[PDB]
Amino acid sequence: MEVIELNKCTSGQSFEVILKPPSDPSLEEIQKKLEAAEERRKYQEAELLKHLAE
Amino acid sequence: MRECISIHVGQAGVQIGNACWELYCLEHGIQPDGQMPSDKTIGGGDDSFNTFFSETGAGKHVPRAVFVDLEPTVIDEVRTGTYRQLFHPEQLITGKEDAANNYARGHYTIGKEIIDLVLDRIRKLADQCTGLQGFLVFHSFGGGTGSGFTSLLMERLSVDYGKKSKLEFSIYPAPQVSTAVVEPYNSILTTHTTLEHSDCAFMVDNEAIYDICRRNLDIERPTYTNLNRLISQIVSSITASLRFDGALNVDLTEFQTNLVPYPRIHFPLATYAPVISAEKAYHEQLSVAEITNACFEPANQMVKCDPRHGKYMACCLLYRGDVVPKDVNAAIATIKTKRSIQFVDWCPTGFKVGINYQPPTVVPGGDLAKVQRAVCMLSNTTAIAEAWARLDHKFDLMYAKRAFVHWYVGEGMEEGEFSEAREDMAALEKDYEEVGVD
Amino acid sequence: MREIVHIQAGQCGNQIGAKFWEVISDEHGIDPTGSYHGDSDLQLERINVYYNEATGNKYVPRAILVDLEPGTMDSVRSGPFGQIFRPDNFVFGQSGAGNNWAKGHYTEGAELVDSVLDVVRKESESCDCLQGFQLTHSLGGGTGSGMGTLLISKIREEYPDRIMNTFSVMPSPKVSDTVVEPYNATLSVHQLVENTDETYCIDNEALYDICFRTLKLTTPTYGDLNHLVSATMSGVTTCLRFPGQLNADLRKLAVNMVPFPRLHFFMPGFAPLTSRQQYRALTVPELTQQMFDSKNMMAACDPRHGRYLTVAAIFRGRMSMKEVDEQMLNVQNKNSSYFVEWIPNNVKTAVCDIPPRGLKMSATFIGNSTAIQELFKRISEQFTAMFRRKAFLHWYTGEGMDEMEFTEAESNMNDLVSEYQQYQD
Amino acid sequence: MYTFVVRDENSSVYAEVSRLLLATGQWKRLRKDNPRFNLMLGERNRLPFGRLGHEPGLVQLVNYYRGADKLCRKASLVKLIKTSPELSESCTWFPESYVIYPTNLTDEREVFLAAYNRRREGREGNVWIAKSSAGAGILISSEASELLDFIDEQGQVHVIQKYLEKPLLLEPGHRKFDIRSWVLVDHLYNIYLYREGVLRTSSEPYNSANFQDKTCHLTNHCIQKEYSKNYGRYEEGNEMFFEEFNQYLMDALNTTLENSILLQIKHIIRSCLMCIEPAISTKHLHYQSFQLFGFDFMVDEELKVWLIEVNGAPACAQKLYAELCQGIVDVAISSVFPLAPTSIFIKLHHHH
Ligand SMILES: Nc1nc2c(ncn2[C@@H]2O[C@H](COP(=O)(O)OP(=O)(O)OP(=O)(O)O)[C@@H](O)[C@H]2O)c(=O)[nH]1
Ligand SMILES: Nc1ncnc2c1ncn2[C@@H]1O[C@H](COP(=O)(O)OP(=O)(O)CP(=O)(O)O)[C@@H](O)[C@H]1O
Ligand SMILES: Nc1nc2c(ncn2[C@@H]2O[C@H](COP(=O)(O)OP(=O)(O)O)[C@@H](O)[C@H]2O)c(=O)[nH]1
Ligand SMILES: O=C(NCCN1CCCC1=O)Nc1ccccc1
Ligand SMILES: [Ca+2]
Ligand SMILES: [Ca+2]
Ligand SMILES: [Ca+2]
Ligand SMILES: [Mg+2]
Ligand SMILES: [Mg+2]
Ligand SMILES: [Mg+2]
Repeated sequence: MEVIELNKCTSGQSFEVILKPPSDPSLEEIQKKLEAAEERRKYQEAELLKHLAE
Repeated sequence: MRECISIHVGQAGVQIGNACWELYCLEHGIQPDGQMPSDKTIGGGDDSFNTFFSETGAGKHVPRAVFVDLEPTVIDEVRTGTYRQLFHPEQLITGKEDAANNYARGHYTIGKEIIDLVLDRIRKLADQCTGLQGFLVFHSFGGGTGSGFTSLLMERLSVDYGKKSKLEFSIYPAPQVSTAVVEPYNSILTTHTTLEHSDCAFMVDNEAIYDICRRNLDIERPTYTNLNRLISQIVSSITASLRFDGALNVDLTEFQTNLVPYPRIHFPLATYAPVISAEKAYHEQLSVAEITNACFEPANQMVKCDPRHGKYMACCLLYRGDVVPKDVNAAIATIKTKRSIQFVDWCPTGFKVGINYQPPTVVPGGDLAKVQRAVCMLSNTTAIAEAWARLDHKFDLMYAKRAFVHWYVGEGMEEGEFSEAREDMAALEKDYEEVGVD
Repeated sequence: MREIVHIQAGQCGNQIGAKFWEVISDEHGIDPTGSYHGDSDLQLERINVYYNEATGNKYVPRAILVDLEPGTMDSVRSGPFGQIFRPDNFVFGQSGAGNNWAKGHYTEGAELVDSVLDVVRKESESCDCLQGFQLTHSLGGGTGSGMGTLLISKIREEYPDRIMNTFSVMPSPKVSDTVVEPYNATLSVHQLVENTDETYCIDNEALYDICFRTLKLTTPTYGDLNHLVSATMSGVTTCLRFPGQLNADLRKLAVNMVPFPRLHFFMPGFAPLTSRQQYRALTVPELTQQMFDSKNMMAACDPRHGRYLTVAAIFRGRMSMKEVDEQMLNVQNKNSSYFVEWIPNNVKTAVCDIPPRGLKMSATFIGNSTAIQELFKRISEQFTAMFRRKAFLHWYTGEGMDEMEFTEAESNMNDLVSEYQQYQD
Repeated sequence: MYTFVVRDENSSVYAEVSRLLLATGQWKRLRKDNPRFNLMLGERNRLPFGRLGHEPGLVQLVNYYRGADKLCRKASLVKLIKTSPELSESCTWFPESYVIYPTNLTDEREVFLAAYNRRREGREGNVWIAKSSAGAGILISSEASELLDFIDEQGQVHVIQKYLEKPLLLEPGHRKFDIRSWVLVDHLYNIYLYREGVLRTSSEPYNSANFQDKTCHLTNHCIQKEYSKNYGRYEEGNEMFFEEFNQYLMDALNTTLENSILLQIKHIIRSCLMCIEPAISTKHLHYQSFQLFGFDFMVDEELKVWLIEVNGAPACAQKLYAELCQGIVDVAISSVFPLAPTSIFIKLHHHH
């Protein structure tokens, strides 16, 4: 039951108590993912307009 | 002094952000028009509260915050609310139609078109920071904006602010206050893409905030106001170390050092006490031991689960009010003798304690009563993996039939991203069991 | 400012559409002249979802009236609330459709559709943010069925990423004008399967049986049937016309109700349904028990023959929300065998403070049930009974159609029934 | 109308409890994967406790205490007794035991040999028994070399505890036996003891000079009905119920079952359950727990009771299924979900 690193200031204090010792995607790659999904929407909508033209 | 920028995404992030900044002002003595009498340095100064507020020549204290919602109804409340004067229009960004509770809609269809705008506004705040620590991001799991747009914002922030820390405050979905059936989908989708980008995430289960309102505050049918005012008390307790003089959790880096030994397991459980109904005739003020012991009761955890059947990796006691270190250690002694607190062998069995003498500030007219001492415990327990299990199970039920998947594929998302995100969660649950169970 | 464009086509569509605007105009405090005279701010909070605001504070329904003969729309204009509709929004021909899908979809209707899209485009071009469209029509006639679906086909082509919603009156031999109604309905169902996101199925037999057995109306009329439709249409659109966060817009509604693109046909319901013992107060448990009774449902499909994929309940009136939650959970926890277990929390509930005109508190029921396949099964049998002898086909071949097109619509709806069948197990 | 699910088709006890629930007309059984249930009769292994208590409006109840495995596992019980101050290493009613890991994998190998060598020098009886939870697989030997080598041949953890060389023998027969007690702990943590117990007796005369033939040493119902040639000789199915055992203790020993054995049994039950109450109690938990336990005891010629093991998913005597299962519905299930005596239990009051 040890206390360590007691820090005291005007608005309080802090300390540690021990009971027992122990034993990313680039900007390019993010733009591709976004444009790839935008392209899949474009293709799906194209097939719908193609369907409606028939 | 180092600055902290807060970002509020979606309806949940914005309404919770509203309640927190309302509280931050009452705690620092900042009036709704931004004026702060106690601040003697007019339009400047590197004080502890200046991590969350900048200053203008007129002496206005402006929250270092950005609000983002793909629909303008929720943010218009801020534009015409009590603290409409605190913010300038640049800080409030609103689209015209939301993500329809569709992760893919918030991340891809709509997110692609507005991301560059949010980052620009965010960069404007960064340009006032002489030493930016990082970001605190408020958002929900279930919403299409909070889940879908947040994950994209986090990915870009890691590219623009590589060395900066990023913490989260995430709302875990609860059916009692949810009418979206696909929230398990969005939650697991946004946890997959954000896991490698978030340094520390405090989850709040609406189910837990809900019962605490009915049980402790005797609120028969809690509203978002009731929930958010209580949530902002916890958030206030967590962020106090950044806004006040002190030596524990003084910058965002310390949150990861003190709470996250392994990166993927970065979801500390929060437990708060006491919560007392202001409508009470008059309550008997609890002691240090009593509020400390309450930190090991499931009934006041932000996420319902059983820490007795997990293993602790870290533990922080944040006290506010009449509390001296002598009382903390005495209470801790009597809890080890009566409580099941199993630490991992590769971590010391101890507690970090911070004490701020100013007791909790309550919103005048709110539901919470003024108390002389409160505590918020931040502990990293494997027990919180129960929440991932619950959520993953619901995911499995719907996805087994591909129910609702067409709404996501229809917004340009590939079906394979579902299974990809689900396997990540299966690994996350696995990491937890490897650390806690024998 | 999420605007919805309303379109009513044909006889049935315009008479139900008329009563619908009559009912909600009263709930928003709008008089027949478009002037507001309500007493609550909640009445105008979401007023721009169905009404445009003109000079002098006038509110004009955002509705387009379509028909291939003038008759019905002359009654609307001379009706009580007729003066409220935008005169330019009356689009009508003179030949009629002779209860003929081919005339509404290919010949007579094809001649008039473009001019209807000129008005549709005009109303949409003045929307701050267009949610989507709602169409009221019958499937058993010629105009609302044939031209109605032709309009949906051409509206999707111009607004592909908006929500398309329909209130579709399905025909029944027990309440029938002509014997070709199964032909017209089978041709439209395929259109709706492809080109709508939400279709509220309304079986005229359910309306008649309710008026007869429940409401104790000796000799029901189309007007009595339309009174129910009005009240039901007002209920299902409560989410859209008042402050709320549950199913607030059409897309969010679809996202929560349509787990599969083609299975988007809903069974509506309404409680209370009392004959004139009408002044008795109705309790929350009663309101909930009735709302789920098949006799209170308007698709003439027994829900106890299928399973619910999703359910959206709306409670209107000042009541105990705590007591609403318990009764809802009680019905789910008392009959969980009729709800699929692979959609967690597939039953949602919403509350509204403003009750309908003349009720302390009511409840509207939107169910996406696999039992709806019985409706398409009845229509398919009636179709095949005549088509196997090619009976009455000359009406359609004479308009240019071929027998093949009938065989395909027949095969399409059988597929639809088979799709509902696999999810029932 | 309450709702419950069945996730353990192999449970004979809860197959009867479910049969009784449906017989009341007020409990509706749902599919084993429907979450909208009031009661769960869960599986034995990997019961998803984390998914309980999260359904709005449903008070949910399960038939297992999360964490009770600490008591119903051979090694777990040993570690629990030696580490729990409430039980202490000097526990007088639990045979001296040790946890021994096979050498192909903490471990108490040397601690065992130390105590073993002391008995070897002190001329005292030095006969131990090696057993494990992964058994039908038991070895009784007086040589430590054979007990340790037997565990290394296995790939799971075993326990070596002192073999009761002076067990109480019944007459006629000169035969060893054991006692099975059924205990039920409700959601409030009341410890109820079933008034009816059973004695699974050995149909073979106890032999102290031959631990190889494990027919007169092991009193397991399956071993006697398979390798014992006198099965069913003295009592039906090698099962002597309390009414007969009490008459024997009076005609032979001039004592009663209550005084000589039952007081000790009740004491051991409290100390075990009370010990772990702070760890498994569901008093302030989002769901509720109750469980039925099967305690196994030994009686020596000195009329001293020793704890053998605790079974978390025990079975019941064929003759007592009706009475016991019905009781479970009264104190454990209906107490939480009431319907629209002379209790068959004995409450063991204690300080929570
Ligand atoms: N605690 C709390 N939870 C909220 C609040 N608002 C919404 N939620 C929760 O958030 C989830 C829905 O996500 P939202 O934030 O409303 O959705 P969104 O971020 O606006 O994204 P959209 O789909 O575009 O509307 C539900 O589970 C709600 O319970 C709030 O103000 N406080
Ligand atoms: N230390 C000891 N002294 C004397 N006998 C012992 C003993 N340990 C075990 N036994 C004998 O073994 C039998 C119980 O074995 P044990 O309970 O360890 O195996 P098991 O758990 O597979 C049977 P069950 O679980 O059904 O009670 C008893 O009949 C007892 O006679
Ligand atoms: N509920 C209801 N159904 C109607 C009404 N008028 C016609 N119908 C039904 O609609 C079908 C006929 O379609 P109708 O609208 O008259 O043809 P249209 O004018 O060419 O579109 C028949 O099945 C009728 O039973 C009405 O006012 N109310
Ligand atoms: O106009 C007529 N038939 C048009 C074709 N049809 C027949 C079925 C419905 C329909 O549209 N018939 C007619 C009848 C009386 C007087 C003058 C003419
Ligand atoms: Ca200053
Ligand atoms: Ca990073
Ligand atoms: Ca012509
Ligand atoms: Mg939103
Ligand atoms: Mg007609
Ligand atoms: Mg066993």
